[PDB]
Amino acid sequence: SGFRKMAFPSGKVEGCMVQVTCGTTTLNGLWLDDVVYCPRHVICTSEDMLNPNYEDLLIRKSNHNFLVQAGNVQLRVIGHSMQNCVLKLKVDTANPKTPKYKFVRIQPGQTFSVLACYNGSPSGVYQCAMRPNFTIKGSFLNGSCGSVGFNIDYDCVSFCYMHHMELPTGVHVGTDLEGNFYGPFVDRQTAQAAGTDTTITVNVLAWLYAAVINGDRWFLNRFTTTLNDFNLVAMKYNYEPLTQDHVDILGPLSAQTGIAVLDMCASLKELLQNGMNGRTILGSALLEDEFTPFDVVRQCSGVTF
Amino acid sequence: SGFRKMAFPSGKVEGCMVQVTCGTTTLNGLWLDDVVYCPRHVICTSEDMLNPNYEDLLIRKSNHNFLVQAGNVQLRVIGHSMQNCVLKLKVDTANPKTPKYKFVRIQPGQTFSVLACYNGSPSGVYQCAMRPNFTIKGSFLNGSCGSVGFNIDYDCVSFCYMHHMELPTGVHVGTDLEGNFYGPFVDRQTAQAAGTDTTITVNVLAWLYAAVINGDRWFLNRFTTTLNDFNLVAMKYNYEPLTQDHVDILGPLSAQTGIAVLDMCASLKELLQNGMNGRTILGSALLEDEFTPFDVVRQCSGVTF
Ligand SMILES: Cn1cc(-c2cc(-c3cc(Cl)c(F)c(OCc4ccccc4Cl)c3)c(=O)n(-c3cccnc3)c2)c(=O)[nH]c1=O
Ligand SMILES: Cn1cc(-c2cc(-c3cc(Cl)c(F)c(OCc4ccccc4Cl)c3)c(=O)n(-c3cccnc3)c2)c(=O)[nH]c1=O
Ligand SMILES: [Cl-]
Ligand SMILES: [Cl-]
Repeated sequence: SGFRKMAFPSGKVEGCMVQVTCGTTTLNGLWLDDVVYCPRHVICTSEDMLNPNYEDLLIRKSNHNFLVQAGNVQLRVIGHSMQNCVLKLKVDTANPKTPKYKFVRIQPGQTFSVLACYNGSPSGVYQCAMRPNFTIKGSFLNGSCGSVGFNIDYDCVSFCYMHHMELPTGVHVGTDLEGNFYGPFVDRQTAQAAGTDTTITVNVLAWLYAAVINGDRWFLNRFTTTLNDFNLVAMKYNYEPLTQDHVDILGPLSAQTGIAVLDMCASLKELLQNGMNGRTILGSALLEDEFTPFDVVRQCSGVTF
Repeated sequence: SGFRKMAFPSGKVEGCMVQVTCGTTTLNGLWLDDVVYCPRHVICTSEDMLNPNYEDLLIRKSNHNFLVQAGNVQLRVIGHSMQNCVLKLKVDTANPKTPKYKFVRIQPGQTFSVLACYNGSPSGVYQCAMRPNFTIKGSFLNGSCGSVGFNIDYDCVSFCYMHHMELPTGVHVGTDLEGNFYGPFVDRQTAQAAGTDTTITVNVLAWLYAAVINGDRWFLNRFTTTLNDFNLVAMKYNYEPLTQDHVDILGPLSAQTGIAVLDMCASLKELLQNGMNGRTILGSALLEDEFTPFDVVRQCSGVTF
């Protein structure tokens, strides 16, 4: 028992982290096979970041201007190209520590682990979620650019996130590993505000099922509801609408606990309407939405990697 | 910016995890140099666990009764001994993946990362704290025994915890790597209740400093207090007493924010006396006590390993 915000074991990603230096800039890269991936703004000076023309800036860079260090091992760069907002540096050595891997673009609401790094060196690991406004609420300081987010399934690392910028509000934005930003953000120091940060309803429901499995039952009431009625309430409290697809993804948790999904929605509706009256659920005084249904089953069943 | 419950990168410990099997039992072991460490209750049957005499049970076990598997690599056990509540299996091969390491016994209030494992395979990593009653609030299922807790300083792993049992209340108890239980617990299936779970005051103060550094300032008031007066309030709310030593450990956070420690105590006193009025601090609706002063500085400064 117990329920914790749990990250995947990070070792398979630690072995891929390198330092990339261009001119005066140093940030993190991801070394997989014979390619190193990093944010393309590694080629910018402070003044370039205000209105960079990346193709023009790249004209003035050659393979030997990119320095890649892994430990003290210095890697030899034999080619470079820009793919959307990431740079791909071809090196002459395949990373011997490369895990089975793939690149995936995740949907809002999905969670992943972040390995925060500085100077190619891992600092810590934590869990977060793609917010509905395509930001993440991470923990990142200067020098953290190029840190990656990932999921692990058995022995396969699914890289889904590369860190690029912190917005003036303190939330974090980045790309998939094909270099396409999540959401409407662009890698320029220019005004960019995030949209509404709504709550991920299916994840809250999954966490309420985790609570029940763990013995926190006080919020279970004896009401039910309908999808349309619940969604009227979701809208009022800036919750994402619940769909039939979401109901189906919660099926396994419903089967394990015997609590119909719409019954749990009725309990959530009462919690939204009356608050928690100084009580707690799984040690939290608010409703948590960064556990997916799959997170809850994995943690509550013991799945390993 | 941002502030997250952050675990150390786990890779250095992943490379040490093995499966230990005795008879019908299988749990996790820690392979460092040519020794494997695991809970001594690996030799018990279900009936033995009610009142085991471990020395007597060990009389009937030989090296070849202990099976140690690392991947599919089967290790050859060339000796065994019991040290307090752990078994030490001497194997004929040094772990090539052994990190720099040491064994430490931590004090209540200190935090560490847990690598939860099942069948010698890592499942996830999360942060927790030695509670004042010498329990931890982990996330552990059957098969998790022998999972370890640790801190990492530069390149040195400091192992502080080995998981042994879940109490009927659902909290978790274990040993240091010398096999001595934290707190009064014993490895027998017999009535054992934990003491009061008080709140770690110095850690709450550290987290309030983290909040200030991150821009959550609403709880700062214009009062101060004294150590003795604050502690009167700490006692009423089942907080641990604050000492001068604690005040000194918070000095660096005080220096960075300009907020005298006793001023922050005054803000905490008002929070304890009036609650948070539906507000949040660093995304939490309660006061968090599983960040140490050192956790806050490391996370807010970018220290790597
Ligand atoms: C040279 N250099 C630079 C960085 C680096 C760059 C950035 C960064 C990069 C680009 Cl292209 C930007 F358009 C940018 O505008 C952010 C912004 C957007 C909209 C309105 C205002 C603003 Cl200000 C920021 C960054 O946000 N961070 C960072 C800091 C704190 C936490 N997370 C990320 C770090 C680095 O890590 N290493 C290194 O060597
Ligand atoms: C054969 N076997 C056994 C275990 C295993 C053993 C235990 C376990 C071991 C011993 Cl010596 C106990 F005295 C014990 O009494 C707990 C208790 C104390 C006081 C009052 C009532 C009770 Cl019930 C429990 C366990 O607590 N857990 C566990 C389960 C869930 C979460 N965390 C830990 C697991 C294992 O992991 N693998 C494996 O093969
Ligand atoms: Cl947690
Ligand atoms: Cl967190």
